[PDB]
Amino acid sequence: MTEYKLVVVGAGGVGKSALTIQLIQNHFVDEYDPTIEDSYRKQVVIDGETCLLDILDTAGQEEYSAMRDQYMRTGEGFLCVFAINNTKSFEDIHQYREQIKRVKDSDDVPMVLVGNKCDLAARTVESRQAQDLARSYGIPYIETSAKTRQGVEDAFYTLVREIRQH
Amino acid sequence: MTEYKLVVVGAGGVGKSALTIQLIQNHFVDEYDPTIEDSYRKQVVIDGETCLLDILDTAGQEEYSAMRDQYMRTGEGFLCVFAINNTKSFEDIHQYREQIKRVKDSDDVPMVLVGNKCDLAARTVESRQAQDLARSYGIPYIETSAKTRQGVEDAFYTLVREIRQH
Ligand SMILES: Nc1nc2c(ncn2[C@@H]2O[C@H](COP(=O)(O)OP(=O)(O)NP(=O)(O)O)[C@@H](O)[C@H]2O)c(=O)[nH]1
Ligand SMILES: Nc1nc2c(ncn2[C@@H]2O[C@H](COP(=O)(O)OP(=O)(O)NP(=O)(O)O)[C@@H](O)[C@H]2O)c(=O)[nH]1
Ligand SMILES: [Mg+2]
Ligand SMILES: [Mg+2]
Repeated sequence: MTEYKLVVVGAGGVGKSALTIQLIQNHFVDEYDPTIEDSYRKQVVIDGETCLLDILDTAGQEEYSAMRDQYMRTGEGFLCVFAINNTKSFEDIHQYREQIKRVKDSDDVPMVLVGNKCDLAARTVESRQAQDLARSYGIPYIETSAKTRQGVEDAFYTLVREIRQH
Repeated sequence: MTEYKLVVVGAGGVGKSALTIQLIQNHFVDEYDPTIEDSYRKQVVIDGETCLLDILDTAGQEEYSAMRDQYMRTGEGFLCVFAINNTKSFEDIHQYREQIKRVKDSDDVPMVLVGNKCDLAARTVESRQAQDLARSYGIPYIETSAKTRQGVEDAFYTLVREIRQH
């Protein structure tokens, strides 16, 4: 069957693991548990197509650095995740974007910009500024909450549809 | 606030009204009630943007004909709906597509192809053939059921994101 190799990237603590576990296992994890590298494989049906989601959940820390090159080369699409209450994670998106473009030798890679933790009232990144950034990259912007499950299937399925139209 | 002028088109009986009422009023209508023309206006928040959805629900019958030109000219994005158990509704998509391109003087209009009634086991249009058609148009393909609410928010919100990136 068709397999889609998705990679979730972004700064430490933005909720990359919580979004992936909400999608795969249907629950919100709320504890401190830094990722090294986890993969999840799940057979699903998306718009009637039977497929397998092979998802790589990555570390937010640069002990990795050029160690990111390997997984970026094999990833077909990327969720670029920041937290709406963390301005530094939003500014860090530019560095993941440029690294992915450089390892894949391409200016248009299937990618979705995801603003997570949208359940929080202490917002520091306005949706309008993230939407402007996404518009300049030519990619979709989706807001999510791994805590309420808002936007979670939407972010992953929009990324599968982006790979489909590449 | 930002307003998005969406138009739902497709052959008679494919579920254009049932998809729109599931989104606006949260229930599945199951009765015979042919549309002449209905509009629905709803303030919503999509990816943190406060906006108003102005949705026009149209007639599946050609007593309309060139009477479609007016609403197609004012629509910013279109959901093109067929039913997965009705082959003629699928083939009719080409005629709505070409009319919209002709009235808007454009080869790329914000549009989503929606295969509705995906809860039914008596399928006559394979997802793969609809996905191929959507790929040739350069637009997203989404399967929906107004009966279970699967895919309903996804189809309308993907169309708002398509207007956003035009
Ligand atoms: N309120 C709220 N908290 C969230 C959300 N997503 C994640 N969190 C919380 O934020 C913390 C970090 O989440 P985690 O998934 O571990 O982040 P990560 O990006 O995977 N971290 P790392 O890069 O080190 O692997 C946890 O306490 C988690 O519960 C969300 O949508 N809402
Ligand atoms: N099982 C199933 N039936 C559906 C679905 N959507 C619509 N229907 C049914 O199909 C019939 C027609 O739906 P309706 O919304 O009136 O279609 P329409 O496209 O709006 N017709 P018209 O163009 O004449 O205005 C109704 O009996 C409705 O309940 C669906 O997803 N699943
Ligand atoms: Mg993690
Ligand atoms: Mg109707």
